[PDB]
Amino acid sequence: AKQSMKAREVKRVALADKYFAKRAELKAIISDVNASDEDRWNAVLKLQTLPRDSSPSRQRNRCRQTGRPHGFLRKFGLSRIKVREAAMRGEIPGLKKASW
Amino acid sequence: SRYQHTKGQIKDNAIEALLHDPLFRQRVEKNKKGKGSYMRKGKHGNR
Amino acid sequence: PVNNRIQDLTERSDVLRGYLDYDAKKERLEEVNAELEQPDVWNEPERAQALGKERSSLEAVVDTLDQMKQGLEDVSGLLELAVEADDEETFNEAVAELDALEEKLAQLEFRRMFSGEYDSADCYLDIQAGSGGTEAQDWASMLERMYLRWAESRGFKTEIIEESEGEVAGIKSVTIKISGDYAYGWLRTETGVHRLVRKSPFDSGGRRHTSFSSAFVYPEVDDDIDIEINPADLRIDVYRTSGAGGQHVNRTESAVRITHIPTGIVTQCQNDRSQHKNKDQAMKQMKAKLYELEMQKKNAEKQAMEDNKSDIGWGSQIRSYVLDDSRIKDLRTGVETRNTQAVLDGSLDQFIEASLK
Amino acid sequence: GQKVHPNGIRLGIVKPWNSTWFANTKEFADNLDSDFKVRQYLTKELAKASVSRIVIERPAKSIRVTIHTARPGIVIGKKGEDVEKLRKVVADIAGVPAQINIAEVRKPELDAKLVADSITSQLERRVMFRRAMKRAVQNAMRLGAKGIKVEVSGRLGGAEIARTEWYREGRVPLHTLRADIDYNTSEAHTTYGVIGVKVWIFKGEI
RNA sequence: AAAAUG
RNA sequence: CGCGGGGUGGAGCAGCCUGGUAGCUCGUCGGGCUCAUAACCCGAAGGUCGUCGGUUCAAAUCCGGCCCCCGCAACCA
RNA sequence: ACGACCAGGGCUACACACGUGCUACAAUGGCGCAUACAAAGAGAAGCGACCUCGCGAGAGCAAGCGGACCUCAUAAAGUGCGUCGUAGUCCGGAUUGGAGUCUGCAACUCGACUCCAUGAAGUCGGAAUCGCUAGUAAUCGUGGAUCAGAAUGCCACGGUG
RNA sequence: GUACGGCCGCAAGGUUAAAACUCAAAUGAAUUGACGGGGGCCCGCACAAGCGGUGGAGCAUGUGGUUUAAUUCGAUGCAACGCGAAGAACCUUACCUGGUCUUGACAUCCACGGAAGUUUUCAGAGAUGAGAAUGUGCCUUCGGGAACCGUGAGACAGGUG
RNA sequence: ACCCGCAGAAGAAGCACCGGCUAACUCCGUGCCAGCAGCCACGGUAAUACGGAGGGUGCAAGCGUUAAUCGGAAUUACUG
Ligand SMILES: [Mg+2]
Ligand SMILES: [Mg+2]
Ligand SMILES: [Mg+2]
Ligand SMILES: [Mg+2]
Ligand SMILES: [Mg+2]
Repeated sequence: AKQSMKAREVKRVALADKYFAKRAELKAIISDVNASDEDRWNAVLKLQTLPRDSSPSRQRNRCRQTGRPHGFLRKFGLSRIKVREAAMRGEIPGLKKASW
Repeated sequence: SRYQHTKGQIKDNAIEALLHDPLFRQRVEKNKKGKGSYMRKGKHGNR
Repeated sequence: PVNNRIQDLTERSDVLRGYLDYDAKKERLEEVNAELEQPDVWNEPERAQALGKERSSLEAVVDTLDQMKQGLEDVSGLLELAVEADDEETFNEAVAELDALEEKLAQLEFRRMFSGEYDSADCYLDIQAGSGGTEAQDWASMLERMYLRWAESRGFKTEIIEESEGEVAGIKSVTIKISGDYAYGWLRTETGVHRLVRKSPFDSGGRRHTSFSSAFVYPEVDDDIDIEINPADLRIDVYRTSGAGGQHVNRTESAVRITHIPTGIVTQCQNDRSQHKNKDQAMKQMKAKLYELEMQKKNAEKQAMEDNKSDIGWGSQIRSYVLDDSRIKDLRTGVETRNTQAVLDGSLDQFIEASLK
Repeated sequence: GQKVHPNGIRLGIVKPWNSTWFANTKEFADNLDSDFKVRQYLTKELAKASVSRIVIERPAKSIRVTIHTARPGIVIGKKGEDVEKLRKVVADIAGVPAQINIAEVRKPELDAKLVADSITSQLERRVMFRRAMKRAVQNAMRLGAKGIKVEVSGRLGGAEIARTEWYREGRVPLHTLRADIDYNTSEAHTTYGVIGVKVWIFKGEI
């Protein structure tokens, strides 16, 4: 993708890194049945106010080499095509052009 | 500067008439590489 | 947001200004006022009449565009004071006299679409496909669709009257009626042959094509079937029928000839026995011939008008739709649009004002 | 354009692995990316000096990178300070402290990548492409290559149409899986366009 | 038996 | 102006003769076939029955006015 | 500014035309009640036995498993009874509403799912056309990958055959 | 091999025989091809023989067409149409209607003032813009550099155009 | 006519062409537009062919041009 796109997700990642525990605690109390109603309300608005970029939802995982979000992989962290390219060069350990 | 109206004595529509004569022809590119492409001698020729 | 709109308006005005000649019409006005301010100007009535009104018409442009430049600034200044001091009324008074200026601009814009005898009347357009065989047809349909989109965007009733579809795919000929407020004004300047460059899908070898399709736009005229010819214009003359009939036909003024006095067209009849049938039959025939005369004169005037347009020639090739390079260059516009997909979706606002200018 | 990438079909057959490390799914992707970055850095640095490929191995969170080069005189330099400096940057890129090992390739024209690089260089400094290719092939033959196929594609000599041009000499068994096919690609950033230099060199049958 | 055209 | 025959979906034809209940071929639209188009195969839509009055339970259908077209007649002199 | 940052709308429009997948039209079936066979996967900002509460999706509670051990997951067709008696049916489940649960800043355009109702078309499909030579087609299920979240797709694994 | 004229012809026409204008070829043989509704050979679920579809219905999805302020863009016989998007709620995202930033969103080169970070108060759809409390890492004959922000100038960015 | 004396490069160079033929090639508008051309057609957004600029080539007070005539035409062939 674009460099701008890459920058965006970097920023989002940073925000996530910053804000997670704060986010987490709020989530926890939202979940909790044994909790005050007013407190819960307060938590929910906090969450509403607190950044959208800080959320793991806005985290659209992209290619860590190029930037493509489509064709992502949790094993390699790259675009499918890019993974293939790497693989063929021998740059990936384990990945064989195999048959079963 | 005149254009010699292939159509001649234009009575009704001038635009349409003109569009239906050599001045507004269907012009086709003589592309390389593919179909209708081959040239025996190039623009600059063989060396 | 409002202050940036002011600047846009100013910019629009400035661009309008050059073509309408602010530096030449102001000079022209100098010379009229040099002669007409002298009491001895009515020695010649004939020339003075033509100049007197002209100057009056030109004062309503130069001075008003000076009252626009003077206006925008004042309103802006009016706006500045209020916002800074958190006053509300002046904000409202700053918008309301900017409001006048838009109307003035429209009027000046209207003055471009006012020039001509036919402007607000109902509108027709014929998109005739070129010589391409299939490519031309394809182009024509595209053009039609673009026109439809434009109509939709502007806000007009679009009525497809005749539609001859392509032999493979597209349009060979299409006549659409577009009704509404100044409908012909927007579309009069669109009249011409459209140069399409494209990599064709119908060519098996996938050649590149220079294709053409006329989009002849014309307004709907008043019907005016026949003028009721009053008896002062007709010259009715009776005489004897040629031929056989003993004592009876030799002694009848049954045959009649009617001649139109100013024209010189003459219609005779000696068919029926009665004078009175003939008179009305030869009048019916006379009327018919008068229509032809009036039809033929209108057709010849049309012919001569169109032979002027013919002698423009390559100038009819108006707007080059270079789709193979995205950019579109109209001959009078001098500008290129990199979004072909918006152009095709009826956004010719960039092309109407420049071609009209 | 159609075929398998030979280096990727032989990666568990005749070709030893370019990547020789184990990481968990949690810590795989990032590691891979780091490795790629290091490779890129190496390419940036030692393009003027003749390099072919690198093999990466990381045991006990302490990396050893094997570098396949043609000439050690410029790659190492006069002293091991430059090497140390290079290592530092790799360490920075990766995380853990970095160690490297260097390997001089015997018969530089037997390896494909170096040849490809040379061809690219020739293309850049404006020489007759065809002739250069022919020369390369001849050199390979002289050196004792059992087969060599070279292939260049597109925009050759500033032509308005793409030019696919290839020379084949000896036996180049692309289909034999037990064959030692050394295949590399170097893509020339010329003034007229991009010319893709493809090169297979058949070394031996095992 | 049938296949006109690009 | 006289006598006669018509005006029916986009084109041409019935149906009107004797009241109820709208068909035929071509096209039009939609699919299919084919690399496409044409032909062909399948499916579908389209009508205040020239217009207006009247009688009739009810009118394309009957009758009259009006309009358009066609034909015949438009004579002895 | 054809550059970038944000917010929402959209990319899910809707008279339609097509393509491609799925569920259908039934008693080889539909459902209810007992019961059998797996294979292959995927997992520590994870899976989550046991116990408890929920119609239930799911919660609490509290072990274990970097995982042939802990789990996700009971394979479903099949078999064993019961029914209904060819109806627009105890077919099919669409749609339209109601009552709830997770997920995430947040389901309104715009997620599923738990449930209650609702019962559209359709009773094997015109012309035309398509796949497949044996574990193949046909058909029943089970995973996975992209996934906070969300497959009738796709990649794969197995059952009948 | 035609005009006109002649000669011949009952006629059909025949015979003799031009010119203007026009084109850059017109052909002939053979050669490689491709093609043949030519011939021979063989082969593929190509037909046949069969098994189920689709096409008819509803549902999922994708396209087109129309539409919308915008319906990102590409893919177009097979070999485009559950395709690229292995997953459009926000993001994605490219697009529109608004609000905003101009060495830029992302780089690198600086010159310097300030270590980063740590905590919070309001307005707004939010982008962001100020304010109030807390702070000061490695060697240093220790000007400072390594890190992290601000500032202005240019190089240049950048663009899913 | 020619010859003797004087100063100073002083006052005497440019057109045609550069795709191949046909000796000589690159860059800037341009974009099947404008234009080119003896012929095979250049020009369709990178023109060694247009048009200009720079670099040439060959002539030379010229140089092209069309024309005319012969050649090359062994394209009327007695030669052949
Ligand atoms: Mg359908
Ligand atoms: Mg003759
Ligand atoms: Mg269907
Ligand atoms: Mg030369
Ligand atoms: Mg001769």
